[PDB]
Amino acid sequence: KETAAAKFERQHMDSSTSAASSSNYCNQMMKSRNLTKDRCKPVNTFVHESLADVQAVCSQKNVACKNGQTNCYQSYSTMSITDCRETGSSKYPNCAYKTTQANKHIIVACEGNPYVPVHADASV
Repeated sequence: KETAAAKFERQHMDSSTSAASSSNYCNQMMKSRNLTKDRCKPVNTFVHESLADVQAVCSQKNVACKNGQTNCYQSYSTMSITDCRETGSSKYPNCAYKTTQANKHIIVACEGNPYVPVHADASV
């Protein structure tokens, strides 16, 4: 089994690129990060910042999570991110995604020791 921290890293970290400069970015990333196995993950965000920068959010602005829990944090600064969302033409195993690059504040849920991100709770 994958640890919560490791899963967050695989699903949401992409520090190798400063931004998604192609419409095929999501199709490639969703496939390579294994998010289209057995089924197409409907929505998923990738953050283009260092892992250290994202982990640091766990000690930044404490905010409520969508579910009401209180272990969520909002990044003080905006970050380069790419949102991936299935398109109408998407049909597993032939998943299709729209790539939307943007700069926004990320919101993550943190847990453990070390206290690190374990869930992506949107972005502002």
